[PDB]
Amino acid sequence: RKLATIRTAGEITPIAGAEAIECCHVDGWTCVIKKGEFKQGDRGVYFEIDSFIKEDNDRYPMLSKQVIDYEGQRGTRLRTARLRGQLSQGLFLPMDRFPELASNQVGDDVTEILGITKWEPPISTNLSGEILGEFPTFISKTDQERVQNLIPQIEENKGQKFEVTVKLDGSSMTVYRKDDHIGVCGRNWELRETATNAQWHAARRNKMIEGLQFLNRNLALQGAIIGESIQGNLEKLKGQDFYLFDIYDIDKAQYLTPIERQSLVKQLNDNGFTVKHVPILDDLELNHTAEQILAMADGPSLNKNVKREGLVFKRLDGKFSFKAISNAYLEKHKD
Ligand SMILES: Nc1ncnc2c1ncn2[C@@H]1O[C@H](COP(=O)(O)OP(=O)(O)OP(=O)(O)O)[C@@H](O)[C@H]1O
Ligand SMILES: [Mn+2]
Repeated sequence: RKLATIRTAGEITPIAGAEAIECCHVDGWTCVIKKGEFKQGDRGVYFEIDSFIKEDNDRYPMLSKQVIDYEGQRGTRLRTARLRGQLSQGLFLPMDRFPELASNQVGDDVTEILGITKWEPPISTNLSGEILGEFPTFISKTDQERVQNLIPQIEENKGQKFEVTVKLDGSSMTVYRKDDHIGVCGRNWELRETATNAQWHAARRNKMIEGLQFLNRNLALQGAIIGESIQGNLEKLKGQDFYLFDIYDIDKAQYLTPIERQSLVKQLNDNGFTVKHVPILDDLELNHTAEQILAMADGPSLNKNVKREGLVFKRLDGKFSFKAISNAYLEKHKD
């Protein structure tokens, strides 16, 4: 994930309350900047929310009063914030503050060169087992790009049609089969079945192991586990359950399209395998800007009386996929 990249200043607009600052559009994001830091069309380094930036008075003095400890080192975590009434996200700095990047090009990922890293909520301790092996290379990891970083693609996909589903807030979990072996994995490892492992227990109680055996194909069930003991259980659940959102065809190396997934989950439940699916909302004919898509992010969740974290969109061909995280949710939750 490109936590710090080189980007272009979009349109700049005043903020009436405090004229020492102004509102700057970096592609889909809005920043508060110092007035006269950028004119539109200038390049700079933009750090995304969740960046953790080590303490530097020369380079990041504007971060000096939100310094925290994190996993041993001292630095600043970027979150959604409301600065003098203006909702602002990330940090945009001009290039004359980065001499060692003087001849980098727009679009470059300078995460590693600046030592940026990602602040992460601590381990949910009921969800970490013993590791049989790494995540299998013949399976794609579950990762969604943010719509604020895709404005060119949204204009390209004008006219395309997308499946819209609720984005649950839980940890990712993969159950798969390759020919005589059925494995359970979290985000980055394949785990051994214990009387401990939350993922194995989710897999066994909805029987997706015999289900995958039954279906007799090299498929990867990918879902979020959510519920008790998981990210504050904002969905008011009893227990923990598996909610699917993608199926990776291992042999063809590509995800199932929505209707294929939809009919395969149907096939699974028909034969008595209790695989739940992330909530599907009605499909979308993309004719939108990033702002309008974000504007759909707020709304009812799996529990219809709680505000969802956001939405994810899947182009029906199955090859284009992005999320749009609710900013109201991000503001009503700082961790
Ligand atoms: N409806 C959904 N469709 C796809 N993924 C979903 C859905 N609901 C929840 N998820 C979760 O979304 C996550 C994948 O998105 P993402 O790549 O943003 O996660 P991340 O790598 O943990 O976060 P980030 O990279 O943005 O810091 C997975 O952890 C998966 O469990
Ligand atoms: Mn990711």
